[PDB]
Order: sequence, then structure tokens, then C-alpha cells
Amino acid sequence: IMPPEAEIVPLPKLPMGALVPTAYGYIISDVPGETISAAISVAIPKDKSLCGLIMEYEGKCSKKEAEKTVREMAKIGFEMRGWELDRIESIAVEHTVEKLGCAFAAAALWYK
Amino acid sequence: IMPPEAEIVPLPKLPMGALVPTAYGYIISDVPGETISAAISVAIPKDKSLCGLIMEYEGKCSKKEAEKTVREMAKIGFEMRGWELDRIESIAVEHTVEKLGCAFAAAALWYK
Amino acid sequence: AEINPLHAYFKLPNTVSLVAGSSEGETPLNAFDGALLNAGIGNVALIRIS
Amino acid sequence: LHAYFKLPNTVSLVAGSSEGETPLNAFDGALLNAGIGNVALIRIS
Amino acid sequence: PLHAYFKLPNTVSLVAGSSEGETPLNAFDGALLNAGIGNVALIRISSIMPPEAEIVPLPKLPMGALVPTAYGYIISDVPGETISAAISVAIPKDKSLCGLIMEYEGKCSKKEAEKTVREMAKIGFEMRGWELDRIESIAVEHTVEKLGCAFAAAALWYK
Ligand SMILES: N=C(N)NCCCCN
Ligand SMILES: N=C(N)NCCCCN
Repeated sequence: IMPPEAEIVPLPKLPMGALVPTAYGYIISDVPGETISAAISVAIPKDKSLCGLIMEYEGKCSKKEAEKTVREMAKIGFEMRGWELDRIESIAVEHTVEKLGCAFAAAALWYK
Repeated sequence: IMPPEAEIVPLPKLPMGALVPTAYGYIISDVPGETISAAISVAIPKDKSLCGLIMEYEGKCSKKEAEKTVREMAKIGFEMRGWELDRIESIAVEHTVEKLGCAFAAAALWYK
Repeated sequence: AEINPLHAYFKLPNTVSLVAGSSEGETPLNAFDGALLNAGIGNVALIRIS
Repeated sequence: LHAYFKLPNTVSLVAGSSEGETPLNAFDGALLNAGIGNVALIRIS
Repeated sequence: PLHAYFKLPNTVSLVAGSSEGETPLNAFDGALLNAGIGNVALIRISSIMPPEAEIVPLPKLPMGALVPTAYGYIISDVPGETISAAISVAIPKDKSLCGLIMEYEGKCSKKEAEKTVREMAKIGFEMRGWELDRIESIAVEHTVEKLGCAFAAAALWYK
């Protein structure tokens, strides 16, 4: 969950060793040649007094399919709440294992 | 990740019910006679402005192997960052399951 | 004398202690609890960091 | 002068991947590649 | 008493809920929503609560709060299957001691679930050799339709 009135900004310069509340998803695979992906989405409400919903997804698929999936999960979360959706911010990454790899996607919450 | 300059100290007298940030590894097994281990390593940098790195490991093996592995994992973490390693502190424990046992290792962060 | 690291984000830990322990239990959670206890951190709430 | 309690007010989206000798080293390499390799994450759910 | 929110939580609330979902994460989310803590971020903690923390009904939590929460959950996509989650809080007689939280989840009835989590808390005190004051708990069961989740938690906050 993203606190109401929070702002999506580029990762700030975090203090070394800070304890950062973070929503993330990851997948690890040792299958040579396999493509694995991780994705994160943030559903932002039109009603700014409501919070934002963070959804994560990981799987043995392309980053395109992972981002599509995680964005739909966020959409569903807002429908379940019956909240008007402003938009969804999402990010995804894919990795093709060589020997043993990990794909990781996160939403780091901090303070400014 | 451990904050720069954090000092390795004997576990202090922790207040009852305190919230303690902790990196840990554990393994639970319900197979009689089976041996299980857990280990923690803390890699300290020569550059004191840099973070310490904590690695945890758990598996069905001796404490000697588990500690050897977690120590290797910390060294690898430093090599991936290109940081000069000062030393590595590690601890391991092994448990021979009777009916249902758990092996646990941790790096508890605290204040001083 | 108390602190909630989740709220006091500006106050970072400055000590680290390595502990370990093990234990049997009638359930997985109870075994886990026994191990933390054997390790010395069974009477605190652990916030797992990764 | 007087610390005021507050909820997080910023959210950043990061992602990364990496190979590794072990699952945890690969995970570590991924966070590093994502740009959050030198902070401790408290996973929220 | 200033900076109260920077000290340890002083209340605990037992909640539980269940729900179906198009995905496991959406079902889990639906379950949290159904339990009353769907709009806060949960920080899963080990099963210990501060000494003398007061058990109270879930308070009105600010959206986005980072709530230290001990919880148990189970997700199943097997039609007709019954899943349950239970949570228990064991208060010690010695007020200087911490309280114990135990969570449980499984393919059983709400009744069996609560009975089990209550026994687990008792064992927690026996292993410590502490005198028990009492144990409070709640359970929830859900019969999967397509994809469902049973959730039980002990949320720590401030009074
Ligand atoms: N860089 C981090 N904070 N975490 C990733 C590595 C985790 C080692 N236990
Ligand atoms: N409502 C919550 N805080 N969590 C429900 C699960 C959503 C995980 N991104």
C-alpha cells in the first residue's frame, strides 16, 4: 500500500544501510536459457484521500507479459475496493538465465 | 545490509517485545535423524564509509559446510561490489532432528 | 528507551550481533520459537530484513 | 527541532536482474543492478 | 508523553477474513480487505508483542500505515476445499514479560484451526516456563469456489 498523497519519484539517494520499507517480487531460476521476469505496479486513485495499491508479479515469462499481468492485478485491486483509478505506474525486467539468475522488481517507500 | 561502522557486539540484553531488525536463515525438518544447519556471515569492509554485508544460509548439511558456504557467499557479495574486504564474522549451528526440529542463525541489528 | 525502526527511519542501528540456536517443537512454529529462544532472541519481535 | 511522526511520502519503482553463484548472491546482484543494493529492505505485504 | 509513535506499539488487535480472487495476490488482498486491514502496509513480524500491550478491536488505521503484524494465511485453488487461518494472543501473568502470538493455517475447519493455535500458544508458555494469564483467539474458514484465501492476524498499533 502507498500512503495517500505520496509521490512517485525517482529513487532518492538513500542513506547507506537504511531500513527501507519495500514491496517487491522476485524469481530465481537455474534453468539455462530460461527467461524469467519480475514486475511491479502502483495503482493511483483519482480520490487523493485514498491510498495507492502496490502489486507485484514474477514468473517464467517475458517482461511484456509480466508487466501486463501486474497492471491487471492492480486494476482488479481497485475494482475490488470500488475506487476510481487515475492511472497505474509500472516497471518490469526480464532475465535470460545463463547458469543461475534472478529478476527483481520493487516499489521502495521513503521520505522527503 | 548492515550500516557503515556498525559494531559487531555480543547480543545485548534486549527489552521484552522489542522490534528488532534481523537478517536470518532457518530451516525446519520433520524427518527423524536428519541433520540440518543454518549459518550467518557478516562481511566487514576496509572502507569504513561502506556498508557491511550479511549473508544467510540453510540446508541439510553440517555446520562446518554451512558456515563455509555462508562465508563464501559474503566474499562473493563483496567481489560483486568491488569492495575491499577487511574480514568476515560467521556463526553456524546444526541440529539432528528427533521428530521436528529447526536450525536458526541470525544477525540482529541493535542500538548503542 | 524504546524504538520502532519502522517509524524512526532516521535512526539507524549501529550494532550487529551474530546468534544461532536450534530446537525441537510440536509444530513448525513452535520449533522455530524454541530455536529463537535457544539463540537468545525468542522474546522479541523480529522485523526480517533482506 | 522536534521529530514529527509521518508515513512514507515517496515511492520509487526499481528493477534489476543478475546471475549469481547462489540464489542469494543472484538476488543481491539483482538489487545492486536495480540500484538498491546497499540498503536493507523490510519487505511489506 | 511525546514521540509515542516512535516507541513500541501498545495495542494488539485480532482480525481475520477470507475472499476469492482472480490471482493468489488478489485473493490475499481481498482477504486482508475483508478482515479490515486491507488499506495499510503489513510488516510481518515474529510472534511477540510488547509487555502489557492492550488487546483492542481494530482501530481506525491511517491508510498506508506500516503495521507490525503477525499473521498466517493459506491460499487454495481447489474447488470446494475448506481452508482456515487462526491467530492467538497469550498474555502472561508477569506484566514485565512479553505476550506471545501464534498463527496457524491449514486445510481444516475454523474450529480445529482455533483449537490448534490456542494449543500452540500454551506450548509457547510451557517452553518458556511462564505463568499464563489467558489466551484470546479467532479463526476463519473459507470454502474455495475457484481461488480463495483465509487470513488471520494480530496487528500491533498505538493507543
Ligand atoms: N542488498 C540487500 N540489502 N539484500 C540482498 C542480499 C541479501 C543477503 N541476505
Ligand atoms: N492490502 C495489502 N496491504 N496487501 C494485499 C496484497 C497486495 C500485495 N501487493
